[PDB]
This record gives sequence, C-alpha cells and structure tokens, in this order.
Amino acid sequence: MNEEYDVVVLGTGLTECVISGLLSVSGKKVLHMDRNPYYGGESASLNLDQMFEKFRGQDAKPPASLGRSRDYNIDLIPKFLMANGKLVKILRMTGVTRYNMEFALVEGSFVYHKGEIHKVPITPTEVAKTPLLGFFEKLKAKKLVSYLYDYDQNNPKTHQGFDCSKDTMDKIYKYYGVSEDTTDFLGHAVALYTDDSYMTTVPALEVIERMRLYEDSLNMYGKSPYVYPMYGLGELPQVFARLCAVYGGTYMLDKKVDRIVYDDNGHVVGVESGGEVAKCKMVVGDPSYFPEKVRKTGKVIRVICILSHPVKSTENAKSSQIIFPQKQTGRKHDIYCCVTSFTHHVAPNGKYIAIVSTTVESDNPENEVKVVLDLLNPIDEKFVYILDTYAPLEDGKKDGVFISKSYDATTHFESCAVDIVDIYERITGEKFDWNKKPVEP
Amino acid sequence: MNEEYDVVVLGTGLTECVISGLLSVSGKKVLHMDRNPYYGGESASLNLDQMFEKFRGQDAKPPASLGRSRDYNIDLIPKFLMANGKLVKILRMTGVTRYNMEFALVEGSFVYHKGEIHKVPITPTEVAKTPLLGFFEKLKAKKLVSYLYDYDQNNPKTHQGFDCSKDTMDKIYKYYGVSEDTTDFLGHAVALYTDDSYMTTVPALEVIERMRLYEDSLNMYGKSPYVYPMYGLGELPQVFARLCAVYGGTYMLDKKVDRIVYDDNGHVVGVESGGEVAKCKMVVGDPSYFPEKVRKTGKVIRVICILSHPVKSTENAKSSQIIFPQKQTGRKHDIYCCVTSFTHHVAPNGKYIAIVSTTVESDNPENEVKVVLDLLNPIDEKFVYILDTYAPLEDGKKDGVFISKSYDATTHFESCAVDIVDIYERITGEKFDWNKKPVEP
Amino acid sequence: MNEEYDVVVLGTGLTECVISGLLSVSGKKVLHMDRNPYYGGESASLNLDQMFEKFRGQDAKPPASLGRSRDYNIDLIPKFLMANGKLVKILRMTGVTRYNMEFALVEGSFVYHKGEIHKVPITPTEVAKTPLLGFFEKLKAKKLVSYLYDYDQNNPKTHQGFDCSKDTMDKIYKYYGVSEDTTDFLGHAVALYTDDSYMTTVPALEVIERMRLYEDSLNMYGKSPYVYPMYGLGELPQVFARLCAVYGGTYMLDKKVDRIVYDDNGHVVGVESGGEVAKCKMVVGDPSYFPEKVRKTGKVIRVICILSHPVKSTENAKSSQIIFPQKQTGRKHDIYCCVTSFTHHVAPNGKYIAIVSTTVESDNPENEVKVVLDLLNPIDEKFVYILDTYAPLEDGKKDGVFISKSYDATTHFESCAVDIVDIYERITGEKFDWNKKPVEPQ
Amino acid sequence: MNEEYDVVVLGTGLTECVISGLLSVSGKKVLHMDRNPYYGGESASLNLDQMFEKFRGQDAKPPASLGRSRDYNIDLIPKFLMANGKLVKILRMTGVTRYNMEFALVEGSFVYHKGEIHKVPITPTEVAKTPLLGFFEKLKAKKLVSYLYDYDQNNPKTHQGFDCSKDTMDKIYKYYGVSEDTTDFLGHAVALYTDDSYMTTVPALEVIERMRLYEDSLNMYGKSPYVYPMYGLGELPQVFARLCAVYGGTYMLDKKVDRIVYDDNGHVVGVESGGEVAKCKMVVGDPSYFPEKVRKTGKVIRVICILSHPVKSTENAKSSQIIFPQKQTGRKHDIYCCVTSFTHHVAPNGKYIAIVSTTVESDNPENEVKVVLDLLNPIDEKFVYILDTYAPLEDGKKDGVFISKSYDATTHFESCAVDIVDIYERITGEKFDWNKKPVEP
Repeated sequence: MNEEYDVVVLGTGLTECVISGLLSVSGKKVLHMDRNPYYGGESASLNLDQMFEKFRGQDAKPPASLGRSRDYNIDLIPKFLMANGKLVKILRMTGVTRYNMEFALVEGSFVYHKGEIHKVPITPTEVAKTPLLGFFEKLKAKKLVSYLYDYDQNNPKTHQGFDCSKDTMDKIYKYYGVSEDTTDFLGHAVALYTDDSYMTTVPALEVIERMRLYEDSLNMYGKSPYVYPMYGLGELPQVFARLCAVYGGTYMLDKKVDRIVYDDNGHVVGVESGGEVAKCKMVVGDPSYFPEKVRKTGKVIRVICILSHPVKSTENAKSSQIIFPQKQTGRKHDIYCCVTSFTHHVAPNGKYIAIVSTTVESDNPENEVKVVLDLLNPIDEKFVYILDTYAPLEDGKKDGVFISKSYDATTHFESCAVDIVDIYERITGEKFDWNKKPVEP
Repeated sequence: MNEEYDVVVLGTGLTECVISGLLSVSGKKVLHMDRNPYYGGESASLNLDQMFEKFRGQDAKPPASLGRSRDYNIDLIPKFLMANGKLVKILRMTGVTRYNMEFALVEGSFVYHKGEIHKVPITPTEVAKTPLLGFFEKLKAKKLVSYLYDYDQNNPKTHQGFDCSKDTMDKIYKYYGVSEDTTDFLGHAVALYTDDSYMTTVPALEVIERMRLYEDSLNMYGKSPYVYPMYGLGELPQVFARLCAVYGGTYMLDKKVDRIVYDDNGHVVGVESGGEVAKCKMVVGDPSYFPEKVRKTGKVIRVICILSHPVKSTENAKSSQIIFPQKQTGRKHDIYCCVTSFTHHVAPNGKYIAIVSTTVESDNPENEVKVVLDLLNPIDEKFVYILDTYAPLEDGKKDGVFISKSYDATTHFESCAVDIVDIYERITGEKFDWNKKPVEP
Repeated sequence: MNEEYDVVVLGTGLTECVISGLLSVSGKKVLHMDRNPYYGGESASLNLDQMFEKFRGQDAKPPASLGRSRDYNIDLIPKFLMANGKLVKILRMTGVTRYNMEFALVEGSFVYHKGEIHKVPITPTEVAKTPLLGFFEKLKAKKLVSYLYDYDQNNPKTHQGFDCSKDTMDKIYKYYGVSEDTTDFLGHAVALYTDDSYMTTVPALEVIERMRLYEDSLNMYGKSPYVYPMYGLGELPQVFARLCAVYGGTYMLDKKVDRIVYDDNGHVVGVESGGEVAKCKMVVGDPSYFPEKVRKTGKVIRVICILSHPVKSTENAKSSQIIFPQKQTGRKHDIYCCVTSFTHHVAPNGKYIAIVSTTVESDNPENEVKVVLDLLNPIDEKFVYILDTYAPLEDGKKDGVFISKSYDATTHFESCAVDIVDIYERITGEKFDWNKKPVEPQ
Repeated sequence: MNEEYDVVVLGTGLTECVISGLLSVSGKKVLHMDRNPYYGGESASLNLDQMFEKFRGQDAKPPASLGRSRDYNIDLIPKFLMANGKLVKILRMTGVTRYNMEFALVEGSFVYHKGEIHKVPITPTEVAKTPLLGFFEKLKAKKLVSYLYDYDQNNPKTHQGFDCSKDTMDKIYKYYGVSEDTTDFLGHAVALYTDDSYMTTVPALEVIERMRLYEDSLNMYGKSPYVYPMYGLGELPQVFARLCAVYGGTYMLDKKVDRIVYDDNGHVVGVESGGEVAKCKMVVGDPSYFPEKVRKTGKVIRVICILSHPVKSTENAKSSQIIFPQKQTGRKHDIYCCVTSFTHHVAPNGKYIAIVSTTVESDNPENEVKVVLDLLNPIDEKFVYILDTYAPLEDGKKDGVFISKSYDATTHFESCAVDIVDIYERITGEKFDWNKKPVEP
C-alpha cells in the first residue's frame, strides 16, 4: 500500500479484473483497489439476504418459501460465455481458467416469435421445419441457410454469384427473399448481432463465420453454444485476486479513493487513498471513479426473477439463453433473458433465476419487459434493477486514464470482450496479440 | 427374433454398443443380443451386493460400514474419456449426447515418478517448475514443450530446423537433451502412448496433435482433460438401447446364442437362438461369441479398491487419473489407476473407487501392482479382477464376422475408440467420415 | 506486358513449366518469363550446330559424317518417364498430354554388374536365372522376390512373419540372406532408389508398391516401364506455352529481369523488367534467378555421346535405360546412362544419343564415367557437360520466392516430380490434391 | 500332317489366330490350317495389284498415278484396337507383343453430328466447349460427365442419389436432361455401343467402365485411344504362326479340308486333308469351314477408298476413327469409317485408305453409305466389298466344333475380342482368367 506501481486499477467488475490480470501476467506491477467491501460493483453476486437488503430495506428478511439465503449467488448482470469466443480466449491468456474453476454448459438456446419462444434452428433441415417461420418463408429460408452453410470462400463453385469476402449480407437476403422472421433469429440469435446495421457494414463472410462459431460450440457442448461458471460470475474476481497475488500484487477491498493525482499537463501520476498516495504511470477503472471524464449513454433495466418452475416451452431446461429480437417485439432494442438455476449452483434446489434485460426506451421501463415477464409467470420474487450507463469521453492516451464502458443489456460477453481488447490496445498502443503468453511470477 | 436383419450384434460392451448405434443411424436394420440379463459383459457395472457375490461368495454379505449397496456403480473396466477425443466425437455423431446422459469432469491428472505422485505439467511454466524434473532438465524440457505448442506446420518460422511432418520425436528428444523423466510424463501422461516405440515410428506431428488434444480437452471445462459419465459407464448401454429403439430395433438381453450359421464358403448367413435363426449379411461381436476366430493376447489385472480417503498426493481430488510409467517401475507395461467417487455417483458419500490395472507379465499379477496398492493404503475392500484378452484372427471382410478386441489396461478410451473406427471401416469399406450426421428414422 | 498478376514464373525448365501450367488451370493469372530466346535453360534441346557452338566454339562446324544438324534434338538433361508415375499424372492434370503430343516406349532396361550390363529381372523366374547374381544368390533372391510379389497386406497368410506396413526392407533382406548384388538391381534398377537409406527409413510395403509400379508399367508397354516424348523433352515447353495462351497468358522469351521488387518486410511485390514493373503476390523460378537465395549442393557431369551403333549387350535396342549402381562400381553415387535415337526423332537415321550422368565425386569428373564410356566405344562425338547444382535456402513461405532444385543426375523424373509437388504444396499451403480438375478458360 | 493333336484350328482370321495362340501358350498341341496360300481369308491384306485383280478383273492393272503396288497393305476388314482394351490384353497374355510387331497410334477420333464431323470430347472441359452441343446442353452434359468420372462405387458420397451398380443410364440421362446430341457421342463414340439398348439393359456402371477404358487408352500414348499395327493387321497372323512353331505346333497353309470326322455320338474326332486324318479332341474354325453348322445373320458392306487427301473436317489427320451414329443418318445401324495411310505403311506417301462399313439394310447397299462417300470426294479408286455374315447354331460343347462369328461392321475390335473370350470359355468350361501367364516353350 502506497508505493510505486506501473498501473492502478479501480473497481472489480469483470472488465477491470481481466485488464488487471493481463497487465500482471505481462510483468507489470499492479495496484488494484475497490471502495466496496465486496467484488463486482454494479455486477456483484448477491445472496438472498443481500438482495432483500438492497431492494426491500435494511430490516427486510426473505420469506422461508424462497429457501436458504446462502444457496443463492445472484449475479446482478449475468452474461453467458460463447464457448470459444473472445472472452474465453482472453481468460485463457491470463491463465485463470486452469484454476479451481469449472465452466458448465447452458441447456437451452431460444428465440421469440409472435408470442412464443422456440429453439434456435441451425441446419437447413431445422430451418425448413422451424415454427418461427410461415409456410412460404420456410422455403426461402431453407435455401438461404443451405447456401450459407455450404459456402466455401476458397471454392468458387459454392459462390453462386456472391463474393461474401466483399459482398454484404443485405444483397444475399434480398436475393433469397427472406423477411424479418428469418433475419431475426439468424442475425440476433445465431450471429449475435444486436441490430441489423451489419447487413450493410460487414462482409457476408464475417456473418457466416459467426454462425459457424455458434454451430462449432453447439456441437461441442450439445444443447447450446454457451457456458457459465459454476457458482456464477462471482468466482471470476476471486480467481483474478489470487492471480494478482501470484504476481506479487494484492486486491485491496474496502479502500476508498480520495482523489486522482494529475500533473500540470493533466496526465495521471498517482491515486490517493487515506492520506497516502500510490504513484502510477496509468490508471484503469470503471466510470464511477471518474465522473468528470464520462458521459451518460442511456439506461438498462434488469428484472431479476426467482422461479419455482422452468420456463414454459423450453422442455424443462434448467438453464437457458432466450433472445427477444426488437423487430419481433415492436422495439428498437432487443430484450434478453438468461435462466440459471441450481445446476450452476446459483440458486437452491428447485429454484431458477431468470433475469430480463433491455435498454430503456420509455418512461415506463418495467412495461417494456412485460412481454417477457408474462412468459415467466408465476414469479415468486421479482427485483427491478435499473442502471445508468456511461462511456469515457477520451480513450486515455492523452491523460493516462483508461475507463471502461458500463455493461450493456446483452446476456453474452462479446461486447465486454470487445471493450477489454480496445482498452488494452489503448494502453499498449499495439494491436492485440492473441498469442502473448504469461511470464513466470 | 426370426426375421432378416442387415447386421446382428452380439454383446453389450461399449465397442459393440457404439458400432451398433453407428449402423442404426446410418440406416441399417440391427438385431442386438446379449446372452446375459445385464449390460456390459466383462465390463459390467456392479453394486456392492453384486461385487461381494462375484468376488467373495454367494453368501458373503457386505459390512454395514461400506454404506448403501445401491449407492455403488462400480465399472469393472473403468476408462476416462478425453473431453474432445475420438470416442466423444463418435458419441456426438450417434446423438446419444443429446439424451439424458450427463458427464462430470475428472478433477486430477497425475503421473508417478521416483516414488512420488505429481501433477501432469502442460504449460511451459508448469514444466519449468515441476518436481518431475531436475534443476537443469526443467530448462531443457521448458524449451522443448514451448517449441511443440508453438509449432505450426503451415508456419515455417516455428520449425526452428525441424520438419515434424517427416521427422520423428527421437531426433527432437536428443536435440533438447531430455531424459526419461521428460519423455515419460510427456509421452505417457500427456500424449497417452503406452510405450516409447512411437519415438521412431511416427512423425513428430502425430505426437504434437496428441498434446494439442490434451490442452483442448482441458480447455473445454477446466481442471483436467478427462470426463466420465454420471453413474459411470453403465449409462452408455442404456442410452444406446434407447437409440436402437428410436430406429425400430430392440436390445434382446438374456438370449443365448446357440450357433453362428455359415454357408459353404464360410460366410455368415444367420445367428441361431432357441431353435430360431435370424438371417443377416454380417455379424459383430466381442471375442467371447467367436472363440474359434480369435487368439489369446495376454491378461490384464484390475484391482478394485474401496477407499474412505482420497489418494495421497492428489490434493484431495475426488476423481483422478494416475499414470505409472513402466520406466518408473522396472516393468515393460504401464500401470494405470483411475479414481472416482460420490462426485460421479459411483460410490456413497465419503467413499472412493480406485481401480489399478496393468498387463500381466508374471505368475503373481497382484504383486505386480503392489507398488500402486501401497500408495492407496488404507484400503477398505480390495477385489482382484483378472481377465484374458483376445484379438481376432481376421478382419471380417472374407467371412462377415467382425470381432472387437478385448479392452486393454489403459484407463482412457483412445484405444477402444481406434478399435471402433477400424471395425466400422472394415464393415463399410469406407474411410471413417468424422463429419457424418444421423439420418431420420 | 506490365500488368498485375497472381504469380510470376522465371525460367522454362520443366519444373517451372509444370508449376506454371498447374497455376493456370487452377484459375491463376500467370506471367511467365525467360531471359533466353529459347526454352529449357540448362535443359535445353539443341541441334548439332548448336551443340558444336556450345561445346567447341563459335567457328566450329559439325562434320558431315554426323548427319543433318536439324535432325538432332539433343536434350542436355534427358530423363525418362515411368509410365504411370508421378510426373505422368501431374502432366495429365494440366491437360498438356492431350495436345499433339506422343509418348513412345523405351526399348531396354539394363543394369550393370561385374563389367557387364544385363536386362533387369522382374519375375521370380527371371531372378532365379539372372547373370547379375551368383549361383547361391540366385536361389536366395528367387525366394525373396517370390515373397514380395506374393505379399498381400490384407491376407495374413502371405505375411510369413513380417508386417511390411511397419517393418523396413533391411529386415526382409537380411532374413533372406541376399547381398548387394540382389539389393542393387532390385533397389536401384527396379524400385529406383538412388541410395540404400530406404532400407531402414521406409516401410517395405512402399518398396513393394514401387516394384509393382515397375512391373505393371512394363507389362503395359512391353520392352520397359519407361516412355519418352517423340522429338524429346523440348516438346514440353511448347505445349505448356500453348497451355498458358489458352488461359490468356503469354510465354515471354528473351526478357531480362532488371530487379526483383520486395517490400520492407522482405516479401515479393513485383518484378521489374525494362523500366516496367508487374505486381505479383508470388514469384517462382529456377536457382539461376535467385543467386542470393540458394546454396551449392554439388556438381553433375553429363557426357553426351553420338553413336553409330547400339550399345553392346542391349540386343540392338534403339532406346534404353541403363543403371550403374554405386556398389557395383566402387562409388558413392550411381551412374545413369539413357540411350535415345531416330526412334524418338532426336537423332538422324542410324544415330544414337547416349548420355552418361553422375554426381561428381572427384577432381577428374570425366574419369569417373570412364567405366561407362568404355562400354560405348567407338564414340563418334563426345561432349562434356558439367553443371553446378543448387537448392533454395527457404521454402518460399516467408518471402514468397519459390525456387526449384537443380536437376539431379538420374535419368528418370521422380525426383523432379517430387520437387514440383513440394513447390506446389509450398505455394498453396495445402496438401497436393491428385484429383484437382482444371477450370474452364475465360 | 497325320498325327494326334489337342485342337485343330481352321482359318487364319484374327479370332482363330488368337484362340490358337492361347491354346499353345497354355501347353496344348495345336494344328493350324488354312485352305488358302495366304492369311486372313475374308479379312486378308491385299496390295494394289491384288486389289485390282479381286475387284476389277484378272486383266485389270492399276494406273501408275496410284503409286507402287507393294506400298499398299489394304486390310479388307480393318479394325482399330483400344490401346488398353480387351484384345490388347489378350495379345499381351499370348506374348506376341514382345515380338518385332509395332503398334502406332491413330491420330484422330471423330463423330458425325447434324451434317458435320467433330472431335470426340472426353473430359468435362472438352464437353463444356464442344460444338456437338447447344449452349445449355453444354452445361448439363458437363455435370453429367463429371458425375460419371467422379463416381466411386465404394464411396456413397459420389453417388448423388444413384446406385450405378443397379441403376441404368436412361434414368441418369433423363435426370441431367441431356438429349441425343450428348448420348450419341457418349454412348457410340466413347463407350462404343452400336445402339441405345444399353440405356435400359445394362447397369450404368458398365457404361462408366467403358468411358474409363477410352480415357485410359487415350492416356497411354496420347492423341486417341486407338492403335493399329505398322503394315496393318496382316502382321498379326505372321507373329502367331511364329508363336505356334515355338510352342510345338505348325501352321499349314494351302491345305484343303476334305471332311470333319465325327464319332457315333456326333462328337468331332479328327479332320481329314489329302487322304490323311489328324485326330483331335476339338476343332476350332470360322464359319466357312462348317456350312451346315452356321446360319446367315445378314450382310456387311465395306467400301474401300484410296484418297490423295485427308478426310475433310478431320484436321488433316493421317489416320482416323470416324463414327456415324444411326440417329444422325436416318438408319438403324451405325456407319463406321476408318482412315489409315503411309503413317502405318499401308499406303504410299500421300495416299489414304478410307474404308466405310455398315450392316446392310436394303437392296442397294452402296446407297446406304452414300452419305459418307460424299464426304470423301474426290476418291481416286473405290472398291465395293459385300459379305454375308454367319453365327454358329451350337456353342460347340456337344460336338467339339467351336465356330467363330463373322466380323461385324464396327471398326474396333471389342466384339471380336468378346467372341474370342466366349469361344475360349466354351473350350475350357471356366470363366476367362485375365491373369493367366504363358508357359515356357
């Protein structure tokens, strides 16, 4: 405490934890602090007593019918990992995945359409029979998926008049005559886009590669391409604090940040806590530590629901991804629902945690997610969690202050992984090297 | 019973079950029989009462201190699965992985050396710090393992003077100056070879692929590269019997086979049971059904131990792989010990199943594994299970009789998977297509 | 022409011509250049006047007794094709073999032993009676060759204690008690190995496959397993230049290369010629175009002999393969002699071209082949052709420069075909697909 | 002349010569006779003086403008050999190919279509560019020919919905939508069928084998699949007579056959010539020797033309096969025209032999081939050679008299080879062994 460090990291959300670990295994001396006595900040993992204290009052105690409090590990901002996606690869680079850490598969992958949720179809055979599509759209979509699944960039016989390395997806969509019913599950539930702007801005080959990653992971784990840590995302700050200890640093909880110390040029030189100042060349943290350097970008509502039953139409799946595309709901933002339960040891036996999340568009944020909550009824206990979202004004290169974005409403980790890579590139000034390997402590 | 079939399959060991499943999803009409009223044959799954009847006498009763008899699911021939290895990939092709069949990971991977048990090192950092190696061998082995994981055949920068597609491992071993201390854990515990003859007979790239499979399998769930079914291998005949039913067939248990019916040219034409003959073009079975068409290849001892404690030096692992390389024991065959417990629901709470297996070299097989049994003490109950091993004289193309090999002493499924692939290739006359998908019933 | 191309190919030796043709039928846009006004470079096809200018002087004229100069098509580096071997299959893939191109059979296949040359024995009956072996070795080699031709990998009755998929040839040789006299003609004249290292490094099943290839080709064409193009190897660049034209390109002769253009990372981006620069992703060529990227591997002497008579003991053969195994001559390299004549339209009527080749071991290269030349006497005209051999330092994947090896002394094309396959694999990064089929020209 | 023999052979047509040769190299004692002082009988090789004597009169002498009479070797029944076809393989088994007998390739292979002669396309690239097909048929036939050459019976991936071991060509033809423009050159000029009945009577895989034979023969030397002996087919009887003496027999020319001698059961026992009888177990001969044991099957016209120019549209080919499919000529039988010249030393330098042959349908045989003769004009000399054709009533097993068929109109040897194999199988009672090797003289 109060030394000289290469970097000071503020906050124990996943983005800061991963950046901090990447710096430590690269040889940097890291001081990592958090003002709270717990990990995660806005993305903390709470038990049932903590949920009632936070959402109902200091005196409020949970009813016995909800079960034993310490059986709950409720991640306030739950997200699944794509089995071989960017975050999984970044976590492997830090080495924390080899610890006493288990990833378990998610049982379900579902998408919404006309008041019902259905399994996400992958193969041309499944698309030709999927209840998501009408009779005439099934035929057009079966041909589209056959072409995309049979496409080989190096084999011109499969090109059939398109160069997906250069052409965008909108031309391929219009050629096969598919509607929003096809592009929704394809673009949002398989390729994991959050809006349809990709149809004109990215080559079709990139979209095809994303669908292949979904199929690759799905065939590896069976039921879905998604994994989630046993006991929930709260395990990640724990392993990263042990990782920091292995490399000589320590995670300091319950340490309030008095001020950031800047020089005459406005560049960071230290962080002051309890009258002591720790010198550093850079500082990294989430928006809450630099109110003067961020701007509000919107709101996200998350409604956390404890259920005593699986979601109808998911075939009694005990954990599940459910996508609500905006064009199926009359919205400009998708709604996301992820379901976890005792199978990931986040809830007692027979309990399910279903968390519904979306970007706020109106004056009645709760009403925006009513379409999802109606599919979850009956709900034993419901907690409304609305947060403001922030983004840094500058990239950090001028002032040495590298600030992460708040977590968006998606229930997968791609956008958090994209932010992690971007922050690390802003720190190092170099393109992210996916082959960098840790140094001996 | 008395019909026509494409293939008749005899015995419900895993090899027969997987081949039988492959034939059904490929569209063939299969009659699958077993003379026993139970699944598995010599590799059956026994509870405690069944164990005592088999190994102690019809009248011998288990002591109450062993716990509830039906809490035990003891596989007589236990083997772990590589999480992304050949058998799991074949199982994915049959579709049984989508059924209600749950795999839980194995916690530990250990190798024996100079009287001690140690973790299997994978990363260059782990190899640089492992107690398996001396001060200077750590450095030689660190450079070797770094080179192998960074080796890319299509990237010439990583070759560093070797072409592993043509060069063998012995030239690379002598170049880095590693000893048996390195080649043992690397070749036997990571690459899963059973002797060192690979050092001259296979390209180094074949060894590298095996190391990548280990890292890939470990990266899937964490902790170790091995998985094992909940309730043990006895779930596999259950799911494959259901798969057969989906395709219209039935698994007939308790049906003794009177004779195999051949034509004048010696080719199979039917199987006779209870005075009825079922016509077929081919027959598939384990050696016990065709004594006149196999030859004895040796014996394998399996010593089954019930423990009330984890194995010393495995860090209280509740499931574990332990390899005893032959060069560490003064033998010509490796000894294998796999540990499972309540965590795979094969033993009651607080109980461990430790099974020691090796190829028999002498007149006192139990004494051959004494080095391992001494590390397990104290042992609550010990059962000595010695079996003869067999291999077919012909591959089946001339007579239509396709016979599997007996299960070898290894505690992983690689060699059994190779036998499955070979048998299927001999049956179909085609190279095994690792991309085949099931057909609709 | 100075455009943008996928690949630039430099030199018209056979290796470059085949690589260029394979790239064109795969759809690539190829620029093919040569500094000479003629094809082939060191492997060019010369007439008699051209031979005398090259080997005797600008003023030297051939004597009338040698016949019409333009009746000669002398390949400076002659090699036979194994009838269904790798090169024949690669040539078929390009389609150049379907042109106005005829392959003709070679009449003889002979091997040297104790001062004599004899027909290569194939069947166990021929092996049991060949003058290449002594009395007891005939019997030992008859049982060995009987075992190899009766070997069936799928039939265990024929294994007789050996698994030729795993066991090597040295164990089979030593078990049958054969000496160098058997392994020489068998390994060098039938299976076409150039040294005996295969006996420990390659499975016997591969060796058996090579002997079967020889026997199968021999039964198809009769006299020998070898074919040779009518009018000689100079026909190959001609059809390959026509093949390039079908795919829109042109073979540019007499085009000197000013400089190769590389980027700051050292990778090729273009080739500069006559003040013009043609951009390219890769460049392909023989060692002479990249002196700084190759190393000397040795020398090869070729002695080109015009005869007015067939070679003695070849039964008046008008074309012939003749192998001189190194263990039969006290050397560390085999000597090769191939004979062609009017029957392949490479020499006038009554004339024979016998070319003797070996890797140079000493300071007197001509004397190293004297054992062969003495068997050819009398010799009307003799030309000594000594060449340096080279091999590239890198495979081309780092810098984009894919360089061929110099042609070795062998008078068959397997090692050249292995070089072509390797080069093409280095270019595409994929294992050579022997089933790849041409695309239609645009 | 009056000895005992295993077999007596009568006539020196090729069929008799090859059967005689096969018998000799198998060890049988053969007597071979002919009533003529010359070889070949109806298929003899004539020089120019002999042609005018045969077709113009004893007194007619050829004009000097035709060149040196002995420069001509005109085979009255000319046929080309498939470079790797059935007859070539039989010739290899007899060993005559190692003699001083030279085969030279034929330069051109052409087919007639809608009034024009065009090169025969073999590869998919040639079919994709051939003038035989319209624009859209070019594409469909390319896919058809690709499918046939890529077909592997043991690989079901290449089947693409057809089992060519059982399916016929008509279903595959109709599926790819090819017309007679494709089936004519494919079936008649490539596969060498004489009518389209194969489309329904033989498995498609037989057709694929025939196409491979064409491609294989073409790949042996180049330019075309056909070879022809230097100096013409008259060289074949010469080597077989030399072969016969080497194996202990004798060829007796100019020996008239008085009678065949039969026993009381009607089986042959000897042949009588010049008051001497040679006993034998069997007799083999052409129809002219057994008039009471054969029946007339029709007629064949062969028109022999001497040209001073190559055939139009054959690209100045100096030797050529030209097929005229019946559907292009308004006939029920194909017309065949083969061209040879000085390059096979059958004509003087600058002269061409063009022989047109077809089965006779009408009372004016010459008019039936007029469509071809008009394409040859100008013709220096024309000879009309009409023959009756015969076939045996019995197969010879009962009476020991094995009779060959007369030569059909085709200008390739496939049917003559089929007759040879059939006759030899009738003699031996065994299926023809294509791997049998000669015995030592």
